Parts: sequence; C-alpha cells; structure tokens
Amino acid sequence: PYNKIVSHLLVAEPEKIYAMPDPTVPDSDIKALTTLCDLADRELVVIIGWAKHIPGFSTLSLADQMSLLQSAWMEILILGVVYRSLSFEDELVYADDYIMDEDQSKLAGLLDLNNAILQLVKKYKSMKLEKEEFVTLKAIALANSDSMHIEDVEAVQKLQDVLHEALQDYEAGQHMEDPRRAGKMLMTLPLLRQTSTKAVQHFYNIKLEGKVPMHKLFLEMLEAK
Amino acid sequence: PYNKIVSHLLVAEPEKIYAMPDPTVPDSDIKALTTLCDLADRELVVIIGWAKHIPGFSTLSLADQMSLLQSAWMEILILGVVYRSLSFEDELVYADDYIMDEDQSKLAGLLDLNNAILQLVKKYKSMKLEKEEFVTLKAIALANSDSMHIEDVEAVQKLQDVLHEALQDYEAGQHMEDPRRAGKMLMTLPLLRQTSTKAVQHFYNIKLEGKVPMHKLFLEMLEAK
Amino acid sequence: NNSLLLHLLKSQ
Amino acid sequence: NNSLLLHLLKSQ
Ligand SMILES: Clc1ccc2n[nH]cc2c1
Ligand SMILES: Clc1ccc2n[nH]cc2c1
Repeated sequence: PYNKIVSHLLVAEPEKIYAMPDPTVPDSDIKALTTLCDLADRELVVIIGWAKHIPGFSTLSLADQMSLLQSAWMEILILGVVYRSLSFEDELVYADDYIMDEDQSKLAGLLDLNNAILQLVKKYKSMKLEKEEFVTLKAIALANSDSMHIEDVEAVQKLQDVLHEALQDYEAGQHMEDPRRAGKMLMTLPLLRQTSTKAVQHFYNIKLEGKVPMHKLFLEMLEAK
Repeated sequence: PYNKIVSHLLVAEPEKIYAMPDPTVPDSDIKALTTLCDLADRELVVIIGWAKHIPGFSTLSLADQMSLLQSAWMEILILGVVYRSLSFEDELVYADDYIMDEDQSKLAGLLDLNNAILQLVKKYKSMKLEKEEFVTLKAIALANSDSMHIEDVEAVQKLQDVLHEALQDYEAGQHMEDPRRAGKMLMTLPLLRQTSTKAVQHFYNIKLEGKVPMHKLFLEMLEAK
Repeated sequence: NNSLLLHLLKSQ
Repeated sequence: NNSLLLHLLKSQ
C-alpha cells in the first residue's frame, strides 16, 4: 500500500534493451557513439509508449504530448542510465552489455558528460533512491520539462500536480523518518536538467560533424527547437 | 510569525543597484552588453556579502564557499531580474534604469536568453511568488548548486536541509490552501538552472569574441570550471 | 507533420 | 590564490 500512480508506473516500466555493439567493428570513438545513438533511438520508441501510460498524458493535445517529449526525452534516457548504475562504482550501465568506465569515456570523447552523469549517480546512491522514486521522478521530469510551446498550460500544471502528489504520498507512507524526502527528490531535478542539456548539445555537435550515423527518431528529437 | 531564516534573509536582502548606462555612448549591442556585464560585476560584490548572512554558509571552508558561488552566481543574478520583473509584461527589469523589451533584446543579441528569463517570470507570476519565497529560493539555489568540487558534502547537504526546512515551514504557515506549494517552488529550480547555464555560455562566448570589456570579478566567475 | 514522433504517438 | 572572489570572502 503506497500510491496507485506509483504502482501503475512500476508496471508500465519498459523491458531492458541491449546495446548490441557490432562485434565485427573495430573499437573507436565512432563505434561507441554509433552504439549509444542506436541504443537511444530504440529507447525513444519505448519512452513514447511508456508516456501513454502516465495518467492524463494521453488527454493532452498531440502538440502538447510532442512538446513535453521534445523537452524531456534526454532527461528520461539519462535517468535510466543513472538508475541502472546505482550498484556500480564509477561505471555507467548504458545497457547490460554496454558498461562504460572512465577510459571508455575518454576514448568516446564523453569524459565531461559521463562525469556529470556519475554526479547524479553519487547523489542518488547517498539518498538510497528506490525504484518507486525513480519511476515517479521520470514521470515528473516529463511533466515538468518547461517546453516553450505548451498549448494547455493549466492541463500540464495539473499533470505536474498529480505526479508530485504521488511522490509526496509515497514518501509520507514509506519514509516517515524524513518528512522532507519528497522535496529532496525534487531538488535532484536541476542536476538532471543541466546534465540533459549538456548531452543534447554534445550529440547535436556530433550530428553537425557528420561522422556518426544516426536514425530518424533520434535525429528528430535532436533537431527539436 | 513564519520562520526566522526567512525573516533573516529578508533583512539580508541587498539594496537596489542602478545600471547607469553611459548617456554619452551611442546605443549598440556593445553598449547594452557592456552595461549588463558592468551591472553584473557590481551585483556579484553584493551577492558575496549576502551569502555570508545565510546561516552556516560562513562555517564552510573558503574552498566550499567559492565552489557554491562559482556554480550558483548566475542563478542568483537571474532570480533577481525575474523577481524585479513580476509586475511588468514582456519586459525585464535588470535595474530600475535598465528595463529591456523585445526590441532591445533583439538589438543586444539576447532575444533567446531574455525569452527564457520571461518564461521564469510567467511561471512565478501564475504562482504569485512572494518576496519571502524569492529570498528563500535564492538561498536554496546557492546551497543546491551541484558544484563538482565540494570538500564537505555532508555540510553542504545540511545547509540545503536547513533552507528547504525554512521554505516548507513558511509554506505550511502561509499557504495551508496548497499543501504542495513548497514542492511546486522547488519544481521551478530546473528552469532557473537551464536559463543560468545558457546565460553563462552566451556571456563566455562574448568574452571569447573580445568586443565587450568586462571587469575582474565578472571575468573570474565566467572563467570558473 | 510527417513526424515519426507524431506517428508513434498516434499509433496503438 | 590571488582570486578576487577569495579576497572578498575573507574580508569584513
Ligand atoms: Cl547520450 C545517451 C544518453 C543516455 C542513453 N541511454 N541509452 C542511450 C543513451 C545515449
Ligand atoms: Cl547576464 C546578466 C543576467 C542578470 C543580470 N542582472 N544584472 C546584470 C545581469 C546580467
């Protein structure tokens, strides 16, 4: 017994996705970046399906559904990598078959970006982040993505309120020792925003340099305004 | 009667600073940017003094005091411009003698950055942000600035907790109609982070282009790692 | 318009 | 080191 929204988000959680880096291809920054962008493309399909499970998300206009996903997609991807990484030390679990350490981060040109993701990991390890809290924060990051393009501002605010309420009710029942735990969880969202912004900018620059092939969906979310 | 930390932050609030744009200089993007950077330099002196009033801030190492200010300075400047702007429509009150509208934003190359600051304004107008809430969020943005360089992580976490508690106790007493108002205030910090990051990047690029003179303190915070 | 994001939001 | 930020933090 905690909160039905939390229960519902847990059963909506997508299945594990394999990176499947091409074993015939020599190891290189281009291979690593190709593997990551391919993995992101596939995860984005599953993120779109998952969003439809979030109560009220479907009742927004298609424009408003697109705007929230265009602003939040990379925060959702990053929160996944952070959650998969909590039991690891200085490694990022992009996928069960794609665990990046510091050297692989240097070789891929991702040392600054992966260091920032590890800063999110460190904070969530010290807070002992629970799956329930992770799925609820992923939903809040979607609802709270601060798109410039929102048509129904009140509806988007009501989706924020519903999810925030779910987090607060979860924390009130599960963590009576810390009555400010919900707030402390919200206080982690600035770092996710910062990290997501840097990731989008880094991958947009790789897109511009033209050396890494990228699929249609990944490209469409990189090109969003 | 609300919370003594809130009371203390209100009396610590620095006096109004004038932009004093040089009336002998022709209007140009360089004049506008020179005026803004000069104003920021002066505000940063007052921000350093203000931080010393925040309970526990002074008891951190000088390294930790420098790290929090190196990460949060621009968020603190921006929150000032946003608060001064709440009674205005599509104008940003950098100072009582420096109110920027859309055209002046275009002429200064600041249309994208000022549009994002106006997005912070719009949200705080709909929430009816109070001075008490503004001074408390400025302190929380300092404590929660996610510096990579923190020595005493537990001390910085205790400063976050003290200020968060102050916000929650203020909201519990002043806004019983909305028991989630404190959380909703925390939920505004990602947009401040995003906007602050874009501002730092924009002004760092102006620094690189070498066409706008900048003072020592402003330069030192732009060059922080 | 011909957006893959839109098409995926509209389907199933 | 010779930082203006440090000098201002140390003073008054
Ligand atoms: Cl850049 C990036 C960030 C997070 C990811 N998760 N899966 C693929 C990813 C790629
Ligand atoms: Cl760029 C920038 C942002 C906020 C400011 N407040 N005062 C001077 C400012 C300059």
